[PDB]
This record gives sequence, C-alpha cells and structure tokens, in this order.
Amino acid sequence: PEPGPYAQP
Amino acid sequence: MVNPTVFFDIAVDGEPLGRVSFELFADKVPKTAENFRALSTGEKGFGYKGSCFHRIIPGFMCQGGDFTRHNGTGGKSIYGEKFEDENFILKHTGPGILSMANAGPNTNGSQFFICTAKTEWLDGKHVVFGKVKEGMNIVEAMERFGSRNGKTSKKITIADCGQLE
Repeated sequence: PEPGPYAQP
Repeated sequence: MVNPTVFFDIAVDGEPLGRVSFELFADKVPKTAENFRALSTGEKGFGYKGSCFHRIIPGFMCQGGDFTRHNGTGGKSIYGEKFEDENFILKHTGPGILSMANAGPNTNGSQFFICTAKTEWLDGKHVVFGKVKEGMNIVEAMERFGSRNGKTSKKITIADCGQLE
C-alpha cells in the first residue's frame, strides 16, 4: 500500500 | 570498471550502528545508479541526509526513505516524482541488493530498498543499480529492528554520507 516491494503471504 | 561507490553511516536512533558502502554498477545501469549518487550528494538540490529505514521486513528486505512528500513517494529521484527503468540487466539473484523502491514499471524513483535476502520473486520487474560491497552485517543488523508487517521498532537513519569515488 506504498512505493515498495512485497513478500511473505 | 567506472563503478562509483556510495558510502553511508547507518545509525539506530541517531547512534551509529555501523557503516555500509554500495558498489553502483554505472557500467550496466547508468541512469538508476547516477540517480541515487546525485540524491546522496544532493548536487541536484535534494541533499538526502538522515534517510530513515522506516519500512523493514525480517527474512526479506530493509527499505529506507525520506520525509519530503512521504505520502505516495517519500524519496523522489533526480527525474522527479517517478521515472521508468533504463534496462533490466541486474536481476535480484543475491543479498545486499540496493535498488530504488517502486509500486511497478514507470513508478520507480521513490525511496530505496536493500534486499537482505535473495529476493528472486522480484525478477521480471524493476532493475537493481547497486549492491552492498561492505557492511552487509550492518544491513542484516538493520533487518533485526524491522517487523513482518513493515514496522520498524527502531529509527534507523543514514547518519552521514561521503561516497568513496
């Protein structure tokens, strides 16, 4: 919900 | 091979925990590398000092950024709000991956992130520009102040700068 990467569901 | 090194002092609560230098691969991705170099020196009128690692997840990545327009950007580039990547040479196949944060393609140039783990699920997406050459132990030390939701229990700011070039 921001400019930044994702991981870990 | 015409690689600029950007040097910083990493500080927890303002107290220097250590220091990290990053090798910018300007020979591969000149746009995205020199971008961050000109942000850190601030010769383009930005002067990114005290850049706070306010979004960190353990077993993934430690992400830094700035207070200037923190909503939706919080660390804009020399290309302004956001720009599109030069070329996807550097894949996320290793640890210490220094790359500027984004929501996707043409949305790069807001904050930065250092993949503490080899984040290979970030392949086919926004390109790396630098990597931790020295101080990877301090980067994973920053990781230990972060939380799974993205919360940081400690205020990790870039105390000082002074790129080795």
